[PDB]
Amino acid sequence: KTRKESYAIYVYKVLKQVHPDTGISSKAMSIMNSFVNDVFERIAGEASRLAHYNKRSTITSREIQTAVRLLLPGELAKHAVSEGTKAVTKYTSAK
Amino acid sequence: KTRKESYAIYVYKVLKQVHPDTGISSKAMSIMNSFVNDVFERIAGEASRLAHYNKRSTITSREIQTAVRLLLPGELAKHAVSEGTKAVTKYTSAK
Amino acid sequence: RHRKVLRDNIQGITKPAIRRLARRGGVKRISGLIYEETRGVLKVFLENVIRDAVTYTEHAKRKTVTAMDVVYALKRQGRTLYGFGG
Amino acid sequence: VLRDNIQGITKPAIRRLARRGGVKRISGLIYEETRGVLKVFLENVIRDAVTYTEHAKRKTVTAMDVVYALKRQGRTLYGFGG
Amino acid sequence: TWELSLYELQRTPQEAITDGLEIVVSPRSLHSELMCPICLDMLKNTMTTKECLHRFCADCIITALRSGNKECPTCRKKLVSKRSLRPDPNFDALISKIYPSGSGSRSALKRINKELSDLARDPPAQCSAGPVGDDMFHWQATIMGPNDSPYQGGVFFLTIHFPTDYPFKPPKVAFTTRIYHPNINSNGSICLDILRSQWSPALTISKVLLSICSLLCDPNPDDPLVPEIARIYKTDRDKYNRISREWTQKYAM
Amino acid sequence: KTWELSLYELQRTPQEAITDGLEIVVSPRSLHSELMCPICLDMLKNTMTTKECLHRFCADCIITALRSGNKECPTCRKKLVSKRSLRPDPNFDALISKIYPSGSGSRSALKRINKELSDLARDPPAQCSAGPVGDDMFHWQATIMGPNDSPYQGGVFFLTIHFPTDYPFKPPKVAFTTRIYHPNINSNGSICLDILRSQWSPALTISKVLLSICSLLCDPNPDDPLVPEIARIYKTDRDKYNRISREWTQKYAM
Amino acid sequence: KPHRYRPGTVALREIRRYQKSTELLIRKLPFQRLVREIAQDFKTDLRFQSSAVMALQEASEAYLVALFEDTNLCAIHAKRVTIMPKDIQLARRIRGER
Amino acid sequence: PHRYRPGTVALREIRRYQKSTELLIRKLPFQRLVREIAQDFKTDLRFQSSAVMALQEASEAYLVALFEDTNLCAIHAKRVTIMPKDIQLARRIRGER
Amino acid sequence: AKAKTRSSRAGLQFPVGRVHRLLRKGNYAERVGAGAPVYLAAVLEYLTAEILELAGNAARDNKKTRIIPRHLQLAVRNDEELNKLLGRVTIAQGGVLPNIQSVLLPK
Amino acid sequence: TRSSRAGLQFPVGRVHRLLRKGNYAERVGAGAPVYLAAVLEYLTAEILELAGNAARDNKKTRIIPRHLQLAVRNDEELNKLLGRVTIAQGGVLPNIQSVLLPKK
Amino acid sequence: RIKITELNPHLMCVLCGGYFIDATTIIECLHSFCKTCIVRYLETSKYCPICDVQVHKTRPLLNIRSDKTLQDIVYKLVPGLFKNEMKRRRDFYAAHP
Amino acid sequence: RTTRIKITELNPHLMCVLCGGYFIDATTIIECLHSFCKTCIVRYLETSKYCPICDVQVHKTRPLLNIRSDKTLQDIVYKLVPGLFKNEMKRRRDFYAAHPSADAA
DNA sequence: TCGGATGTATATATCTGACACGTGCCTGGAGACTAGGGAGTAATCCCCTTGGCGGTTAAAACGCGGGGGACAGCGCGTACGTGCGTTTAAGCGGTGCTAGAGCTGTCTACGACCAATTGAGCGGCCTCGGCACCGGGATTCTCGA
DNA sequence: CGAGAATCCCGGTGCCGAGGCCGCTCAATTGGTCGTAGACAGCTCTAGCACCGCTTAAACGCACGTACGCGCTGTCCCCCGCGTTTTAACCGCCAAGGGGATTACTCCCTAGTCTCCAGGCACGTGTCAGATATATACATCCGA
Ligand SMILES: [Zn+2]
Ligand SMILES: [Zn+2]
Ligand SMILES: [Zn+2]
Ligand SMILES: [Zn+2]
Ligand SMILES: [Zn+2]
Ligand SMILES: [Zn+2]
Ligand SMILES: [Zn+2]
Ligand SMILES: [Zn+2]
Repeated sequence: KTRKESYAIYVYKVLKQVHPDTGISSKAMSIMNSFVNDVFERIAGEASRLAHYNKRSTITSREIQTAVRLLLPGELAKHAVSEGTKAVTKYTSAK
Repeated sequence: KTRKESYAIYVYKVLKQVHPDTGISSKAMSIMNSFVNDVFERIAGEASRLAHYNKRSTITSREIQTAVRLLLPGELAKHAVSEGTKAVTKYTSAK
Repeated sequence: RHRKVLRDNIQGITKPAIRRLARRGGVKRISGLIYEETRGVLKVFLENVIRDAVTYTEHAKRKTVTAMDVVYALKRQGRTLYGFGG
Repeated sequence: VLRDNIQGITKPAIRRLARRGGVKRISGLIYEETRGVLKVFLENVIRDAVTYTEHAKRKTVTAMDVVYALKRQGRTLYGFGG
Repeated sequence: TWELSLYELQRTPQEAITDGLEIVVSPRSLHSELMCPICLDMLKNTMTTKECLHRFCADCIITALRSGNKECPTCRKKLVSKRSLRPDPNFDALISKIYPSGSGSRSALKRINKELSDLARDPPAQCSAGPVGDDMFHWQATIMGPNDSPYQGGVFFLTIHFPTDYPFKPPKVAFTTRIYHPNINSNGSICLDILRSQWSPALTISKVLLSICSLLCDPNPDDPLVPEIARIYKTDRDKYNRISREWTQKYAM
Repeated sequence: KTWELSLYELQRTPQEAITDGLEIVVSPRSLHSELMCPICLDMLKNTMTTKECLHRFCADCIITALRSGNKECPTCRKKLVSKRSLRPDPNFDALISKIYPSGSGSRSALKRINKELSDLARDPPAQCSAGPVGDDMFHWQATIMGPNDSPYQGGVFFLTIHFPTDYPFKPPKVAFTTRIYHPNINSNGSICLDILRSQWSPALTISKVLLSICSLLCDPNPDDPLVPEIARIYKTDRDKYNRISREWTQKYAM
Repeated sequence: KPHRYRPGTVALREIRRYQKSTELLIRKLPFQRLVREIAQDFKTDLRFQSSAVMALQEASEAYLVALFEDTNLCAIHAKRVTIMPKDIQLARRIRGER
Repeated sequence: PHRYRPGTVALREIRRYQKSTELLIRKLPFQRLVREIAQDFKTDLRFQSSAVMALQEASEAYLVALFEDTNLCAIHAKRVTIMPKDIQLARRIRGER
Repeated sequence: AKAKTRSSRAGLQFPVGRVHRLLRKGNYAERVGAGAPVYLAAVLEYLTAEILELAGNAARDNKKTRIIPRHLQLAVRNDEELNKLLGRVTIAQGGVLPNIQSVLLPK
Repeated sequence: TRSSRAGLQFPVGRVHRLLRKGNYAERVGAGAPVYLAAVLEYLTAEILELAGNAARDNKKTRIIPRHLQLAVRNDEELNKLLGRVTIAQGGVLPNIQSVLLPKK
Repeated sequence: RIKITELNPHLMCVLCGGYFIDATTIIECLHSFCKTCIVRYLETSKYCPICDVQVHKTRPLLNIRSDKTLQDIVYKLVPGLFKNEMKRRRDFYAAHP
Repeated sequence: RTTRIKITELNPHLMCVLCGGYFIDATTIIECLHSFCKTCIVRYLETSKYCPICDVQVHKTRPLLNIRSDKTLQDIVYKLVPGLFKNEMKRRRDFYAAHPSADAA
């Protein structure tokens, strides 16, 4: 059948978290999916270029953070870095 | 020192090919270098995305050619393609 | 063994259609020389996009241009499109 | 802390830029506007440049940082590297 | 700048009152300090603007930024999103401490009545407004001509219609009294930026009427409704004052 | 479309080649316009042909024409983005080599001036003239009279022509020094002619310029005039201009 | 005798009408024919996915509307309420397409 | 005495500065401006001469590119003098605000 | 040995392991840190939430309990930062912002 | 060398090495760096040619960045290729609008 | 009527250990301090003395603003605080030029 | 000065490779600058999309988009070859001398 | 100055289908592990950024006469909007035909990879000629009559 | 026509950066095993293409007319040009030393790999969100 992966269930979970009594259309679902994919490619790309610029062969959380600082504008970047740091810290603690 | 390299000698050679009695300054040479590197990264990048889009893990001369067809506009593409198809032919006449 | 050559379909884009697009664009009054210009611009845009798309198609050794080819073509022109994949 | 320095972009300099841009007559409220635009531009570039400098853990802003910033901003610059 | 003064450099701390002291409070005391300028009621889920430190209710400021300009409702400064704000725990906890009752509904009608009380308690200068009868959405206003402007003792009548999405949409304010003015229509329509484009959800009828009086004091010949009047006001000044005083002594007095 | 063969074309018989060894006589002006470079006014050399319009030029000529000026065809104004929009034509080179074995490796810029001078003296345009004041060929004096059916009918108008160093890649500076009351003709001497400013092509000659001015005298262009005072003079319209220009210019010429 | 709006009301009504809608404006089949006509110069006997044509139309109409906004701005900038080819050409020029 | 018509020597200035390739903005105060702006991101910064030169090249290029579009916006409104609204329109269509 | 997901340990919803895999086999680098996937997943999840929130608001405004592309468009094009982020992005079936110039308004 | 075997001046080997790193793909074709170096050599040749002519027109023998700018901006294809590219010490093409020319 | 012994920490400065004298809050965290307190505090550390959140990258003074809305509450709640402050201020400025 | 040369020496530059005769209504493919008779190359491009001589692809889909009427060349072959124009015109007149349809051809 | 003809905002019955959740399933993610190695980090050579005389002079400021141009007012005129009648074809679906995308198993030619090893290419030194510099004078646009 | 700069042109000269040689380091070349991606014939079936009468929405055509593009024009005014005066960028350049480059080296961290298994997707199914439509009431535009 060749299953094709997607971010549907995840963005759905997020939707239930932020808005428990709202729904989502298939079109808007695909749009959100394409969005997350695009941002992923952007951040990962900039992080890759960051690793290559400094003669490094490893993309750490630092490259990702810097990439987010470069891509996302203003408060969006601030909250993004905040959530990222929170997540990597909570992950670091809980083995 | 770390032996910082460039496309200096090659650009100079081609310059003396197209114009025997014509020189070039340092700044202009650096600019030509930046051009070569830019076009390199662009073609190689588009070729990489090409290979990735078709689930193929190899960048052959085909991906490069298609990348050129996508990047270089008009006649600039055509001739270039020829100059490619020519070269890769001669390389297969002595290998 | 089936061929068909299409001609003068640029006139398919009608005057009231361009008018509607202009309305959505926020235009109150429209000149007469606007429509042909619009047809030309649309023709060029489609020329470029479809050219790149077909390039992607031929690179994939396919005789059918898919939606992803259009998406890639638009993306490489700096016009990313959500809602069709990618 | 540095001074205002936005007035460093003097009137005849902006006039020169307009001349090279092909401008015959210049208004009076053009200069301040130009200073503002240039301020925003330089802010946007230097921000990313300093970001690149910090990620490299350097206290000195290199030319390559500027080049990378401009390139990712969509204004590739030849004659410095990259 | 932030250069400390001669006293600030050696300022002595004020010791906190440790002894048991009870302080009687009133709803009119910390009224203006704890009132959301949008809904004109007690603060709830206090959100504070980062750039100007202005307190709003969460629902109020969100609905304001979603259904209007991206400015601060109080000082009109750039406010691109809720991320340009920050929740205020200390403030909200203070309010919930002093006022255990809390807040209620945030209907448009409730805020209209809040404006009614806000007018009855402290009336504006040479301005007034009140309901025509039982309906609270159909108001009538009265604006007396200011001293400086050539409309002395005019006492002009106005009509006010509140929309359902008040205050997130400006109320239809028009004139019922004939007045010779470049910014005022021959029917009664008013050319005021805060009544159309630059409306703020933190504005009240009082501030609007005051803006109209200020408009009478200094007309705006830039973008008028009646062109010839503006032309007369720009070219001459005697004819403008004369005709204005005539229309004032005929259609107003 | 536009390639559908007609009744004759669908069954036309081949024109058999003359195989018997007979010689052909050709004067050095027989294949002139067919083998002449529109730019340097001389025989073709290293022939380049435009892909869009099939127009022949010299290599260096058309390349330099592209680099310095509009990116269009000097002959038919059709656009070509660069030197890649034209392919080399070895056939013309071979034909020329067989017919005229004299490439003459010396072109521009005085030579084109002289050739254009011969082309000027051979057959001048309608009621016009142009020729160097002295020994210097870069400074010409052109005499243009009054064309028939025009408010300037009758009289004489002298003007000076300054040929640039990079001529004909840059338009010649034409200055009208006879004080004529014309919309596009400034009182100082400058002429607001589009083909002499931005719409200049290396395939243009002094003949075509003076002819353009000759046609300009009859029907001027009030769209972009040099002086705004005459803009209303043609709003009179064509009734008060024949009594104001024929008494200020024609009366000061004839 | 009959009822006629002043020339300007219906236009604004249309503007309010279509700025709220999201569905495509250009007819489907003619646009498809245009797409295939333009495509027949790159590859013979081309087959098109419906989603591909739809994507092309979405991007096309989006582009045209976006251009119409800037064009309108150019028209208003010259103290006019009517869009003219000069406006479109200026927009294209500044955007860096012409 | 000796005078020139308003718009002549200005045009000559256009023709003169379009031929040249040297930088226009004064170097030192521009550098001072750069160092002034950079202090809001990282304290005590050092700059390569090539970095400041790059910033100046990019800045002058950006401004001289903007002034063209501005000039076009001025001519489009049947004017020969550039105005703030022309810059605003230019940057608007450019897609910056 | 009682296995748990990396997303659960990071307190996220977006798949950490999947992001890590995509980074590895996405031709971005020879090696990738252990903080990169959790950080990236965190950022993606945050942006997702931030968009879905405003989209839910715009959906509530139109009296609809299901977010459509129009709501996403209304959410993004009003948020200046989100708009700058998706400036070169065209949202399908999203339409445009209702905006009429003051000059075109009736006299 | 592979450059000599392909009749190229640009380094096929260096291009191949650069394609190996930089994280473009897993494995790289054997004819790919030849083709790429060929394209780079072509573009370099074209630009250096046009700029050489530009240098000739300016009575110079050494090519300055100004000549590169003149060469690039006078070619619609090259200009499109370098649309978002700023050439240092290149200046702008001479251009004065028609309505700016002196009148009256 | 409520005991003031409970409303203290909402009006207590954690730098001087007293009531807010000319309140000044940090933008990024809304944590309130005294002006005379927090101005000379940020002469060393560019971080918050409570939540340890970075006030600003280089210049923290750009991210602090005077909270008159809060200071008014402090003055209206605490009996004879404004009078005391004014009295001490005048008494100090009495023996100085 | 007057030069004279054998016409057979000039024939290879004036003859069509498709019909073996002189160029009539010369038409040139532009991707390689190759000339043929109009009818010859038009009929040929319905059988092949590549050049008859150098096998270079005329066009990827529609070859007719890359052919142009070469007037100057036709003028050359009309001036060099004596009485060719008169003969061709005679053919055109004699053909429509019995067929009354479509004059402009 | 205002009430009636348009058509937009609004309300609610009602059938339709796509959103949404349950399920068997299968593969990708998790867990325990070793060891090569990129990266951390203290150490150290030394390039290049930074400060600051003071002395110059071209460049930047300030001011003033005034001429070209921004801009508000007005009017001849036509191009475009509004609305209804005629007419073109888009949109509908019903559906058979099959091109060709998609997946699978098999055979096999491609390229990374370790290794041996020599020159291609960069850091670096030096004579020299392109070119910036320089000043007398050719001369060509400009402004007034 | 004629005065007056001001760009261009021409012969001379001081200067430094372009170009060629050379020491030599290290990366490209030569050559062979082998895991494996890629070529490819083979095969299931989704989905694109042609078909084709029909209700009708919509494009089209056209007459009437008024808001609006456009040329014309008088008047306030604001940049232009230019001499004088004020100001600091520019330059030579020795000198303190931050700090970027490079190097020697211990080691934490991630690729690599076999296994267990549940998170994730394709599939199936019931119904509520919303499209739908008759039907209100409503805000809004405009002439006698
Ligand atoms: Zn509130
Ligand atoms: Zn505020
Ligand atoms: Zn041509
Ligand atoms: Zn020639
Ligand atoms: Zn804090
Ligand atoms: Zn304190
Ligand atoms: Zn033939
Ligand atoms: Zn051929």
